[PDB]
Amino acid sequence: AVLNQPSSVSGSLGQRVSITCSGSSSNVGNGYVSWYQLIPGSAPRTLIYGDTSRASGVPDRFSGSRSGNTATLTISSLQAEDEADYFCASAEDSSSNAVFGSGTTLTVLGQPKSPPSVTLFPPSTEELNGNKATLVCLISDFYPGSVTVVWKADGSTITRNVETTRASKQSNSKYAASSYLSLTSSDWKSKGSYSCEVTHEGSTVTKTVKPSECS
Amino acid sequence: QVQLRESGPSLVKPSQTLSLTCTASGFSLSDKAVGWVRQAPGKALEWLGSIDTGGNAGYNPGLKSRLSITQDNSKSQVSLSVSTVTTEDSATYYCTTVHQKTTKQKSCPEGWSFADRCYYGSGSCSGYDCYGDGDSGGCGAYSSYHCYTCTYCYEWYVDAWGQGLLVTVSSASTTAPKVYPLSSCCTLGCLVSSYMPEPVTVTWNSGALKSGVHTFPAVLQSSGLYSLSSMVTVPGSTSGQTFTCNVAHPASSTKVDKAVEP
Repeated sequence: AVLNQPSSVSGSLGQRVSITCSGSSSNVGNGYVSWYQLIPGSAPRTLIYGDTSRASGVPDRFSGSRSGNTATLTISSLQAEDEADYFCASAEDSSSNAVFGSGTTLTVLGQPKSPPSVTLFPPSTEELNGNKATLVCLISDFYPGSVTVVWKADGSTITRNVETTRASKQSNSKYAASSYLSLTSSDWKSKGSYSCEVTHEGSTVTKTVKPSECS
Repeated sequence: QVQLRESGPSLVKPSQTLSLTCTASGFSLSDKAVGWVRQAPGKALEWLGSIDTGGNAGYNPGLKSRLSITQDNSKSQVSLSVSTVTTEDSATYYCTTVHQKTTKQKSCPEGWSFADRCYYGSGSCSGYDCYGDGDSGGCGAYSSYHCYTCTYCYEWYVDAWGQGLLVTVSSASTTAPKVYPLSSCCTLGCLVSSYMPEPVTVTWNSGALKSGVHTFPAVLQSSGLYSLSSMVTVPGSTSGQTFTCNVAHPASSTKVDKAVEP
């Protein structure tokens, strides 16, 4: 399947950050974990292999370790260039089969923390007349630039036909994201409430629309 | 430094076969294998498979049914094939060089009844080589360095990564977007829905409003079509001004305006 990593991790300049990577005995338990750094617009960069070995050109700040079925990447002193996505990986009970982690977005703090402003838009009358219904959840003014979105229909999580953009920097240097839930005009009228739940730094902001009252 | 370049079509119709080629150069490519790793937008990296110098191929078990990887030694090219592609196969495909080595090392497996008297740790890749297989037979009443199991240690990591090649799977032709207003039930925006093949240019009030406007990146939806939104933040609590977004699609040669109001 996939190795579990925290979605986001943040720290100040010169501080120490750790990123966990938990799996099972057939992957991380094998004891040969690697770490990779992904910067947008650039090719992926290998940082660590074999739990603790550093690839060529990798600074001494990056280090790796493992305990049982859980591996950890550590950055002792953080710098501006360290901001990126970080993935762990390991072989899956064979040398030719490997699995990756879910990935962690690392932010070097450069401005105060800001919670997300969330607005859930109902489908327009014009779209409903075409027998369609798209819910648009627009998220803005949050920092660090990383959120997770959960769509709910009458208190039940739904994941079908859901698309979410990754955080994009605004003009004021804060970040924004968008999420879409595509429905038919019948699915829209068949539920009593829809909700968009945005989780940011362990805090959740929720907006809810009701197809009956919203008109 | 080993150079990797991905070649192939950017757009592939569903139910067809996705074919890609990687051009590998450099002396160090002989030692390590060449593999393929893909990542869908906003998703984790996914391992596809690899092929070594001798021509042996290994694949992701969950995808081996749809995967074929071959290599051309003379052109120093490695090819990938994904059969019967769906919209889920839209991803960025990386050509890579991969280190693969199976070794036998001393370890102390968990379910083993003599693991509590064994010094080499539970991890298979302990770093201490052994020969043979299984229980060493030297475990007694007390702990000893002769008490161990000779297990398989699977070493794997990607050495070098290519830049990647974004591939989109959709049967749609060039389609003009449909613009819908974004107004709260009780910030406003415009939804640019179901268009192909990017991009679309969004302005507000024919360019008279640009500050306080944030247009998002597009998403690729399960329909095979793109959708984005443009957002307007009104300052100063000034009320009673009409807002109109202008959407232009080059492929369809279309220009549409939609007024937004409560």
